[PDB]
Formats: sequence, structure tokens, C-alpha cells
Amino acid sequence: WTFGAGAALQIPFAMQMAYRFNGIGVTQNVLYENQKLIANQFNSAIGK
Amino acid sequence: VIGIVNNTVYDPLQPELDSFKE
Ligand SMILES: *[C@@H]1O[C@H](CO[C@@H]2O[C@@H](C)[C@@H](O)[C@@H](O)[C@@H]2O)[C@@H](O[C@@H]2O[C@H](CO)[C@@H](O[C@@H]3O[C@H](CO[C@H]4O[C@H](CO)[C@@H](O)[C@H](O)[C@@H]4O)[C@@H](O)[C@H](O[C@H]4O[C@H](CO)[C@@H](O)[C@H](O)[C@@H]4O)[C@@H]3O)[C@H](O)[C@H]2NC(C)=O)[C@H](O)[C@H]1NC(C)=O
Ligand SMILES: *[C@@H]1O[C@H](CO)[C@@H](O[C@@H]2O[C@H](CO)[C@@H](O[C@@H]3O[C@H](CO[C@H]4O[C@H](CO)[C@@H](O)[C@H](O)[C@@H]4O)[C@@H](O)[C@H](O[C@H]4O[C@H](CO)[C@@H](O)[C@H](O)[C@@H]4O)[C@@H]3O)[C@H](O)[C@H]2NC(C)=O)[C@H](O)[C@H]1NC(C)=O
Ligand SMILES: *[C@@H]1O[C@H](CO)[C@@H](O[C@@H]2O[C@H](CO)[C@@H](O[C@@H]3O[C@H](CO)[C@@H](O)[C@H](O)[C@@H]3O)[C@H](O)[C@H]2NC(C)=O)[C@H](O)[C@H]1NC(C)=O
Repeated sequence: WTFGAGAALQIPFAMQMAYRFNGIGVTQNVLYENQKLIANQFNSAIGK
Repeated sequence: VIGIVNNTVYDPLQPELDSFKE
């Protein structure tokens, strides 16, 4: 979202997701513990 | 974790414990 609010900033994509889970009241540790699993669901979802 | 990196997390309680030990 930084590019929207000001100067575009570099950020690993996994880092973005961590914030987003934190945005919905989910501890970011969950993501990293399931990064691979989450990706496949996302990858499968876009195909469906 | 993927991409985790090595480092040491300092403990604020340790110095007090060490001084208390002394
Ligand atoms: C980040 O932290 C990790 C934990 O260790 C710390 O960091 C390292 C760099 C040292 O400074 C260490 O003193 C720190 O505590 C570290 O992972 C590995 O940490 C251990 C010691 O802590 C070192 O040996 C590794 O041991 C683990 C588990 O030991 C069992 O399994 C091995 C598997 O072979 C057996 O050899 C042991 O006898 C135990 O039964 C191993 O999983 C790990 O595998 C590597 O070595 C084996 C054997 O040579 C290879 O077959 C593998 O392919 C790996 O190369 C180690 O044996 C070691 O310093 C460190 N592993 C490596 C590869 O450096 C990690 O390295 C640190 N840096 C990161 C994650 O980037
Ligand atoms: C939270 O919710 C998600 C829902 O997606 C769960 O993840 C899915 O779990 C199901 C059931 O395991 C998966 O369906 C299986 O997919 C396998 C291929 O990918 C891996 O799937 C599981 C992870 O769930 C791994 O354990 C497995 O080893 C694979 O590496 C298929 O191979 C599976 O087939 C099964 O049956 C056949 C025939 O009996 C056997 O030959 C196989 O060996 C296997 O036993 C099955 O189709 C689904 O793929 C998962 N989603 C994704 C994207 O992979 C989470 O598990 C769930 N977590 C918790 C704690 O509830
Ligand atoms: C972030 O991007 C960099 C881009 O280089 C990634 O570094 C490279 O990752 C690949 C795949 O892991 C490495 O290939 C393999 O590396 C091992 C260990 O050195 C080696 O034994 C294999 O023969 C093979 O070359 C590659 O070396 C590595 N390149 C570097 C460090 O210069 C990095 O993995 C990415 N990290 C994440 C979290 O995405």
C-alpha cells in the first residue's frame, strides 16, 4: 500500500502477506508456518 | 520458516540476573 500513500517502497511479497494477516487479527507467524500451503491454495484458486 | 536468518535476541532480564547472582 505504500506506493498508494506515497513513495513506492520495496517489500518481499511474503512480508506483505504477513501484514495482511495482521490486518485481520491473525498473528503473522501463521503465514510463515504455512507459506507453502497458502501459496498452493492461492495458485489453485486463480486457476479455478 | 523460509528465509529466516541467524541472530541473537538479547534478554533485558539477564543483566539483572547476573548482578543478582553476584
Ligand atoms: C542458523 O542457526 C542454525 C542453528 O545452528 C546455529 O547456527 C549455526 C550456523 C551455528 O552457528 C550453530 O552453532 C548455531 O547454534 C544453523 O543450523 C545448524 O546449527 C547447528 C548447530 O547449532 C550446526 O550443525 C547443524 O546441525 C543440524 C542438526 O544437527 C543434527 O543433524 C545433523 C545433520 O547432519 C547432524 O550432523 C548432527 O550431528 C545432528 O544429528 C543439522 O540439521 C545441520 O545440517 C547441516 O549439516 C549436516 C551435517 O554436516 C549436513 O548434512 C546438512 O546438509 C547441513 O549442511 C547442521 O549439521 C550448523 O552450524 C548449522 N547447519 C549448517 C548447514 O550450517 C544454521 O546453519 C544457521 N544459519 C542459517 C539457518 O542460515
Ligand atoms: C487446512 O485446510 C487445507 C485445505 O486445503 C488442508 O490442505 C489440504 O489437505 C488435503 C488433504 O490432505 C489435501 O488433499 C490431498 O492433496 C495431496 C497432494 O498435496 C499434499 O496434500 C497433503 C496436505 O493436505 C499432504 O499431506 C500430501 O502428502 C500432499 O503432499 C494428495 O496427494 C492427497 O491424496 C491423498 O490420497 C491419495 C489416495 O488415497 C494418497 O495416495 C495420497 O498419498 C494422499 O494420502 C489429497 O488429495 C490438499 O491438497 C491440501 N491443500 C493443498 C493446497 O495442498 C490442510 O491440511 C488443513 N490443515 C489442518 C491442520 O487442518
Ligand atoms: C532470494 O533470491 C535469491 C536469488 O539468488 C536466492 O538465492 C539463490 O537461491 C537458490 C535456490 O535456493 C540457490 O540455489 C542453490 O543454492 C544452494 C545453496 O547455496 C546450492 O547448494 C545449490 O547448488 C543451488 O545453487 C542459489 O545458490 C541462491 N543464490 C545466491 C545466494 O546467490 C534466495 O534463495 C532467495 N531467498 C528466498 C527466501 O526466496
